[PDB]
Amino acid sequence: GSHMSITPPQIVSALRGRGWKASIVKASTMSSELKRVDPQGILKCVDGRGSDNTQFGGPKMPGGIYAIAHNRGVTTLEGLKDITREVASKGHVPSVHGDHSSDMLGCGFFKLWLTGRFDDMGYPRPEFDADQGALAVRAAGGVIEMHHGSHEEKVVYINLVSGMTLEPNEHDQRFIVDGWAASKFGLDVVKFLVAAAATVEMLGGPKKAKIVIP
Ligand SMILES: [Zn+2]
Repeated sequence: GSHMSITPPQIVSALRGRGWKASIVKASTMSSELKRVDPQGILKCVDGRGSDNTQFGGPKMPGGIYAIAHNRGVTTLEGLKDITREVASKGHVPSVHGDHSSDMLGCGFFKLWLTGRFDDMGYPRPEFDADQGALAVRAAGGVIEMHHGSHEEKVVYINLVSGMTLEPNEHDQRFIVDGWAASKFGLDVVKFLVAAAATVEMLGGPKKAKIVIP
């Protein structure tokens, strides 16, 4: 794994510097919501909408496992399958998702990645489309989740409490980003967080974040 080379205060700084409203929240005040990660839960997208998921308690990352492929510059189906098997071996059920309105293009993160919206940040675009990616994840043993309804996120949670997560609430929506999970998968954490912040921004999400720490 890789370590957390950026402090919560710096994260807050960075965000406010991109025009965000941000602050640090102590895990003890969210005691009732922070859930110990359940290994049978799918590692899924930050998306705040309801879905047909029945595998709760997994880590939250942009586009599900796509965040990992994205951060590492992995752009092929074979590489994506390797990541799917890697995730499953490291304690989480790998997933990606789509929705009813746009099918497999229903994951805003992937659509941004596929459409070159990360070009400016120097990211190699995927070399496959949303349909091919979803099917490759499934074929490699992962899950394809399906959301519904519209995006109504009121805030962004950047959870830095390792081994814990927050769950979606379709009636009082929020984006959830498990930053510690990036360390677990040895990702460039700073890059992972900037990418997550950018995703909210480009999707016109709320630029209000709460950084959760022990
Ligand atoms: Zn998504």
